[PDB]
Amino acid sequence: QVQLQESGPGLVKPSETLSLTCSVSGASISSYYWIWIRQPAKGLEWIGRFYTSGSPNYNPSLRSRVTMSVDTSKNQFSLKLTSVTAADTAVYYCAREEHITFGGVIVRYWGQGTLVTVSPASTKGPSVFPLAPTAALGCLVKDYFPEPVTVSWNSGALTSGVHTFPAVLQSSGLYSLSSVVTVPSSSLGQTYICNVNHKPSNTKVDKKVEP
Amino acid sequence: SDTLCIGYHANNSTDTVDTVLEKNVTVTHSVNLLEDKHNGKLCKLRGVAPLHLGKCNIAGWILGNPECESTASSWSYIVETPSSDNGTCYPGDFIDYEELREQLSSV
Amino acid sequence: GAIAFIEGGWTGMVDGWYGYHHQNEQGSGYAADLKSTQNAIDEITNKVNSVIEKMNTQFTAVGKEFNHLEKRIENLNKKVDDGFLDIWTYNAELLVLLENERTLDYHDSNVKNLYEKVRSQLKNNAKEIGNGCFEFYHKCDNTCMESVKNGTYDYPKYSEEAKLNRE
Amino acid sequence: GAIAFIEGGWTGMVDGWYGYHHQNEQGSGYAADLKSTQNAIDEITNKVNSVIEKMNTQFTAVGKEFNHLEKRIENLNKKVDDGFLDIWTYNAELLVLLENERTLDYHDSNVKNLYEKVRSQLKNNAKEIGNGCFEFYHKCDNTCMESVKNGTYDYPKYSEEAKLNRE
Amino acid sequence: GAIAFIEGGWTGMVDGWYGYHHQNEQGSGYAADLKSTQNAIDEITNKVNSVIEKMNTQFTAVGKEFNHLEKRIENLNKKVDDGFLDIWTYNAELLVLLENERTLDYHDSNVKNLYEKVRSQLKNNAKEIGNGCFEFYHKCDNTCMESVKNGTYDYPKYSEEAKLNRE
Amino acid sequence: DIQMTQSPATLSASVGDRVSITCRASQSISSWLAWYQQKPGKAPKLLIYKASSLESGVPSRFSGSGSGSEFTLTISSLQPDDFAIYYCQQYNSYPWTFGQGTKVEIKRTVAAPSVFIFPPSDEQLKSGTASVVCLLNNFYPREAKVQWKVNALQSNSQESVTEQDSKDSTYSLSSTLTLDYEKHKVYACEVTHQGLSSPVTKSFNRG
Amino acid sequence: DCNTTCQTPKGAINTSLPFQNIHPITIGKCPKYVKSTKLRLATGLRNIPS
Ligand SMILES: *[C@@H]1O[C@H](CO)[C@@H](O[C@@H]2O[C@H](CO)[C@@H](O)[C@H](O)[C@H]2NC(C)=O)[C@H](O)[C@H]1NC(C)=O
Ligand SMILES: *[C@@H]1O[C@H](CO)[C@@H](O)[C@H](O)[C@H]1NC(C)=O
Repeated sequence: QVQLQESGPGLVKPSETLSLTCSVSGASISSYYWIWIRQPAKGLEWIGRFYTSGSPNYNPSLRSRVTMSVDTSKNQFSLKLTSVTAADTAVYYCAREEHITFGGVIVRYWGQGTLVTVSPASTKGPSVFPLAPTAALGCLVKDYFPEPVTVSWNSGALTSGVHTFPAVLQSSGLYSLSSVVTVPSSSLGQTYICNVNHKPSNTKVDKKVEP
Repeated sequence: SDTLCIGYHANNSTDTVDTVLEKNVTVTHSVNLLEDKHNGKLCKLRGVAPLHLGKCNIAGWILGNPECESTASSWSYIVETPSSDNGTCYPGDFIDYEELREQLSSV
Repeated sequence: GAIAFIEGGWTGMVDGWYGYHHQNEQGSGYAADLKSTQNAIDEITNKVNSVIEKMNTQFTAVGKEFNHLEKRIENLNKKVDDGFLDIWTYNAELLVLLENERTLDYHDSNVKNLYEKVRSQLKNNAKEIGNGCFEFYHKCDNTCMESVKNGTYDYPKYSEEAKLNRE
Repeated sequence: GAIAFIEGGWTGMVDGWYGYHHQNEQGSGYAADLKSTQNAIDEITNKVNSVIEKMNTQFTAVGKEFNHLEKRIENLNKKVDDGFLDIWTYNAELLVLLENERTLDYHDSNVKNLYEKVRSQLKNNAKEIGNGCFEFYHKCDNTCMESVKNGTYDYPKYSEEAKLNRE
Repeated sequence: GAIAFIEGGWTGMVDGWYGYHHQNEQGSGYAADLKSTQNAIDEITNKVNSVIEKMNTQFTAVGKEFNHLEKRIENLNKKVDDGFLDIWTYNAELLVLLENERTLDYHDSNVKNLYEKVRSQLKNNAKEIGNGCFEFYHKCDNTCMESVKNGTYDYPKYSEEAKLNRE
Repeated sequence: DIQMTQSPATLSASVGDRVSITCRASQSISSWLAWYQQKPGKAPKLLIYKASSLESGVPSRFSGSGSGSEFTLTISSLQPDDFAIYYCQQYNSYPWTFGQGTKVEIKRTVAAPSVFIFPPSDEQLKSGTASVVCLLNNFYPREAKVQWKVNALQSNSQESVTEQDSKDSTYSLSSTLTLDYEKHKVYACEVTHQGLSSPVTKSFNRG
Repeated sequence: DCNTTCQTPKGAINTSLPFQNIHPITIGKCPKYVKSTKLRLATGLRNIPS
């Protein structure tokens, strides 16, 4: 076990640089090779590799616009992608390249993944409406940009029977999505609240669903 | 100033192997050829389950000892327990017991 | 005898069994040699897989049961089990001891040949300082450093610049 | 690593396992080295004959017959036949795999030593062009070419003529 | 191939397996190299002790007795004794033949590496006269002769004195 | 530089079937190939490295075969948790390249969808847009027709499907109708699915 | 309800490797019994971090 987390803007307008950062907990960042991989919503593509000491190697299809670096003071590593386009919209992962084994060198540990959108469009904040009611009920997370939005129920307590749908792009150029839950019609006497969080708009917002 | 070296890999590995010239040689990477672990169960051999007689032995089962009133169409091998005592309740000599045993062991 | 004139190994070199460390104006780093590593691993697995996969065993039930009047075949059975035990134990121990010697020799052999291939090209342009390292008389950039690694290094085109520092 | 810096082998060299190809004014041809070949063959036959002749077998009739009430010794007999089968099969496979490695190494070893003996004498009079070949700076006639083969080549008496072309 | 370019061995060198013979103004004598000898002996005993100590035998009474109506198990017993005899005989013969090859190679290997370590340091200050010997161009006293043995010999500080005699 | 060609691209097998995914390299790569399993909204995990070495932690129903130019991932007996996209990847040379993937869905028995209808929130009415939501909960297979009536058909609605349920191999489908709204009284949801004899119609009257 | 190809009175074993030290009495297509405690075949090289 060793943790890797991605952080970065989420939305970065055309022709600009894109920066990402990968915090590592559980291992030294000086003592390993590190790689970046992306995939468009299409297959996986290997971006490149960096080591503190040290010779990088970048994928030729991108090698001219990419740069990598390590930051030993904070155990972080970073990716810079100059002059972005539509093609560059992808989910980016950071991963640890293991010491050579009889395997030899493999990616065992990955990062959770961060989404990156290349649009001139402005960050828009979601609006959340209840879906009033074995019974079903839920929330409509409507009119936002860009993805993603987390949706929990009763602060992550209510796991079972939760269905959160993939967001759809509406004609206005914004995202909409619904998150529904199935609970006993005997058990409505119990309070039901949905927790919706869209980070790149800072829209932390909770909604109670009642009949 | 400008240098270049030739070298080899080292790691945190504590694994020792023996050679004919030298003992306790720590190596980077090694495999084990010796199976030293077992699951602690009596599994199905070739997908076919064994015949487990419980408190009985073969004599007890085959003759129909009254304690053995609790068999499949086939089996891969037979299982007795060290305590398996219910065999021939009336005393006497079981002719070719061991041969019948070898001959009933898989069906 | 290349592993233990090169006393130690590099925990810094993470991406291969064999490789190089360099230093110039542009900078310094460990760089693994994949092709020698790839072969070594491909040949060594073939070795490990030969010791293992070659063992094609017959279906046996080792156990046997005899009565109080068959003590002799009992002991014949036991002699069979114990004779095979002894043969296998001995052979397995030695097979390990001998192939382990060869593996380690092989690894030494590869390093040696890597260092020898380098020394063969550089000739007079560099000084053998011991400890497996070459100290260049001239300036060797990354490109120059690359050509050596993939064995295309051009001796003459630095020697006059190296002759200056040789004196 | 001499067989596969010398990529290939010579179907043109018909009269030995190891040898030489030359070129001068007088002409060019493959010439086998009998003495290295003779030894290699004499030592390798001794090797083959050791694996074979050492097998001195006892007179055995492997077959046995038991009745419907002797199933246990039947299976004891079968255990003996199958245990020996397994031991021999395994050992025979490995013996081959291991001696084959060494044979091929030996052959590589001999070539290497042949090329090294040549390089040792010639020193500066010739250029190592890779591909196992020496390119002479001076004129080397058949006689000169002979002395190298039987290792009596005289370095100094060509170096001044070779120094002219070196520059 | 170092034992039998160095044709023979020294009955004069009494205190080691490997070593040196020298000659200067101060005098001449055989001097053994303890450290290479000590290792060789320590590694070879480990080898001999592996072939021997690894044989951990089970308590057996090989003998058996059968009557005039048990001829078949008699011959089964004999098959067990003779099958093991054959396996052990074969394996023991080969184990010897193969480890003997390697031992002798090892010894050759060590000499070679000793001669190569010397040749590596001396470079141009001495002439390789064949027969394993170096003939110094300059005067090398006992102290100088010592540094070579323990591998600390300083090349430059004799070459100008050796350059005089080189011409 | 080294093309990885995987096959098939989609695959449906029942619980317990044997599944075979095939990968081909444009040039010889010996045994330097791995296999990953990427679950939805997750990092791809390692299953098999060096062509045929089972990752510590991984079930033995997974196996790898091949070397040189042809490679194969087998799942001897498929379980519902095996729903994912599977990727092969070479590490012979730089750059590392991956296959285009293979999506593996689990073929279970037909389950009819329980339908639910959901009127727009009054809160949403105050903003000047109206959304009507149909929910088809826990069914198989994925294919289904959802029709909207006002009792006239609509042309303005979007549908969204969950990924397969990793426990019991189900799907869920939402149909949104975005609308004007206060003009009509009857709003219905015509649900057509192979698990049902006749189409299910869940409706409501505004108020 | 496990499957095995080699059975021992105290447990079943995986037949990956050629040799085993669990028990001399086995049923099936079993690995050859030996009295060793380790049989470790080196794949890597000598680990000397100086
Ligand atoms: C079945 O086996 C059990 C125990 O293995 C027998 O019980 C014992 O029988 C002896 C002989 O009469 C008694 O002295 C002991 O008191 C009994 N021990 C126990 C634990 O009960 C039993 O008799 C056997 N029965 C048959 C029908 O064979
Ligand atoms: C082995 O046992 C399993 C139950 O774990 C069963 O599904 C199967 O039929 C058996 N045989 C096999 C997999 O060949």
